[PDB]
Amino acid sequence: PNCYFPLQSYGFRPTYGVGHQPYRVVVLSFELLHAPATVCGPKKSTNL
Amino acid sequence: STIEEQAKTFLDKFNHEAEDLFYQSSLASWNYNTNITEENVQNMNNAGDKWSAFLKEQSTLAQMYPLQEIQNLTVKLQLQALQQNGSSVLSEDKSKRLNTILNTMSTIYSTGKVCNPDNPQECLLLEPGLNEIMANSLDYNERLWAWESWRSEVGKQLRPLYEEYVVLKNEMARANHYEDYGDYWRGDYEVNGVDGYDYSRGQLIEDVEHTFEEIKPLYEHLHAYVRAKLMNAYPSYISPIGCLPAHLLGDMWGRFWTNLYSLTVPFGQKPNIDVTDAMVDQAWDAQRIFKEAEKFFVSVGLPNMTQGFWENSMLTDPGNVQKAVCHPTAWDLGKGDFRILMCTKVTMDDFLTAHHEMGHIQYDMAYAAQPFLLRNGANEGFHEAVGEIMSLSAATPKHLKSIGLLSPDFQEDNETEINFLLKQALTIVGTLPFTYMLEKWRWMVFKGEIPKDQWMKKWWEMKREIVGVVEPVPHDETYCDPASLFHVSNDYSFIRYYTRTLYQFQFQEALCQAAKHEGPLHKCDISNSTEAGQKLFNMLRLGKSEPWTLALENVVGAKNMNVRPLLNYFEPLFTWLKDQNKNSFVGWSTDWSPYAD
Ligand SMILES: *[C@@H]1O[C@H](CO)[C@@H](O)[C@H](O)[C@H]1NC(C)=O
Ligand SMILES: *[C@@H]1O[C@H](CO)[C@@H](O)[C@H](O)[C@H]1NC(C)=O
Ligand SMILES: *[C@@H]1O[C@H](CO)[C@@H](O)[C@H](O)[C@H]1NC(C)=O
Ligand SMILES: *[C@@H]1O[C@H](CO)[C@@H](O)[C@H](O)[C@H]1NC(C)=O
Ligand SMILES: [Cl-]
Ligand SMILES: [Zn+2]
Repeated sequence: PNCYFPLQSYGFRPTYGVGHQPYRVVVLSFELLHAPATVCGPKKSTNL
Repeated sequence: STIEEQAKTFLDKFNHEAEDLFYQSSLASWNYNTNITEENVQNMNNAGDKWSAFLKEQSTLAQMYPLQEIQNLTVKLQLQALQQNGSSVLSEDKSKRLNTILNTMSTIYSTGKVCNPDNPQECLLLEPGLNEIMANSLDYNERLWAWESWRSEVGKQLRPLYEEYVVLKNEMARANHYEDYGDYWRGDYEVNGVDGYDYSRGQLIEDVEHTFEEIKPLYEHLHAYVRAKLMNAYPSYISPIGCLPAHLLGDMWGRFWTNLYSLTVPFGQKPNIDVTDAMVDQAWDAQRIFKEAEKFFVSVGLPNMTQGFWENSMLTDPGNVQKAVCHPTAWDLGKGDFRILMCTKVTMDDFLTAHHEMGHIQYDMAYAAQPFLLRNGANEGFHEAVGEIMSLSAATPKHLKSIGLLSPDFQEDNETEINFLLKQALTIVGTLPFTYMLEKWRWMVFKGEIPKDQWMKKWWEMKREIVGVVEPVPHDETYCDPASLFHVSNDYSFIRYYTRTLYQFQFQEALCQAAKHEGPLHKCDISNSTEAGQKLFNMLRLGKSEPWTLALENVVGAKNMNVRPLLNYFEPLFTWLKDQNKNSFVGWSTDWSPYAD
């Protein structure tokens, strides 16, 4: 009676409010630490 | 360790489960009411007993928490509202007897039929004919026949059923520590444990008696004027000092005097405000009406409606292929879903009704953040009052002129405003004595102050005393004429309308004072006033987690009902009516009756 299953459901339907709308979220995390950097953006130049 | 935290956890789980269950039930209701089929009815039954079983299970689970050991007021009110067990504490046999009585008498009211004495196979139901028979026809004999036939057909059947119902309700009240069922219904306005805001059960009776005493001069002046007009209309039926007949009041029971405006118009040559011509000329539709209401509501600062409401709600009659019941009703399905259902026509009355319905929506969305147990008004009387105040504000000719529905060349004068005040009084002033009378009679039969064998005699005696209505045909105790009304015949309270009449005009006075408007109150408008909007929201937000007196003070600064706004509103009509009534008798004589010659 005081012990419950700690999982709920996200009832989603296409007739819901914007505040309750199922937004899609992805978080991007970086690290500014002294280590060999393998990933960063490109750049290009002009002509010879 | 403590009990209040256990109750808090139980309420936390209850809110989460009940949200989904009530959403399912209300969505089923919305789909049934919009599309009338049989499988929709079946889904309604399934959801209905599912929700009722959840309610009874949760009550039988949470009854074991004693209310004496909780200090937080919100959870206290939650557990008090949940712990009311209703008919369950009574024996199961009597509970089934009570529900069978309710079903039988509801069916009697809904399917009651009366046949004319000349054609046995030609019979008329109350809804789609009896009302019209006496709300459109001016013949005395037809109205008398309809009234007598309806009462003789319903009251004779419903008398013993109502006696058993009242007895069962008295046992029900004594079961849960109330003296009478009238006390159970008065329990709506009770609050305890809040200093400076408490209210007792007899305080409501005392206050309503005082308010009626303060208001009765207006009713008696209007009664004298209407009696004089009916004298000019029907010269050989009523004494100029006697009471008005029951079947000459406009509707089934004399509840409203709206019908008699045509017969009692002071100046029938002045034009009446009707924007239906402007409705059809500008090719307005339902969507434009609701956009107009939306902009009127956004003008004071309230938010516009959600997209789901404009996407999924049915804003028009669904053709002829599918049938729907479209009485004006605002639905709170929960989970941030709001809906409206009403067959919209291009009329001014539908404009005001749409404004009322979206005022209902606004009130309902105001407390959407409150818990499941507390998502309701401070009491029952705030919803419809807030709905009606918006229609009252929109009915002002100034707003219609601003929104371009009336030409600016329209000349407002004393005569048109007097006619407007008189029709408003006929709609409003007429119903207050009848609601007070009916609810007081219900109180006094529930408390047992009246033996069975003189219910009707005392009913009619006090009616001819206060409400000034005398029966044209003498009746015995075999009748149950109170059960001829929808409210009496289906277990609803009726002081709600009097409380709403007080609340709506008190709110109008407060908001008009906040709106910095000069002149008569009927011309007052609240648009373009964000101060009025924020003042409205300051009471809109709470819901009922706090005492209704505090919510009332939040908008008006007063802790109790008062009658000053109504008399201040009708003072021009007061002086006009007292000027007219100088040559007519004021008051009514209880002895005279149409059947006594
Ligand atoms: C009402 O229900 C019937 C039965 O399924 C359906 O055919 C009809 O389209 C419905 N009406 C609507 C959705 O307006
Ligand atoms: C009552 O309970 C609510 C819900 O947890 C909480 O927010 C509020 O602070 C409590 N009030 C008191 C006075 O403990
Ligand atoms: C809703 O109201 C806001 C604020 O007044 C306004 O900016 C917005 O355009 C409105 N949306 C609609 C659809 O009317
Ligand atoms: C409300 O303000 C708007 C914006 O200036 C104006 O167009 C409208 O006429 C005003 N209405 C009233 C009733 O003051
Ligand atoms: Cl009646
Ligand atoms: Zn309403």
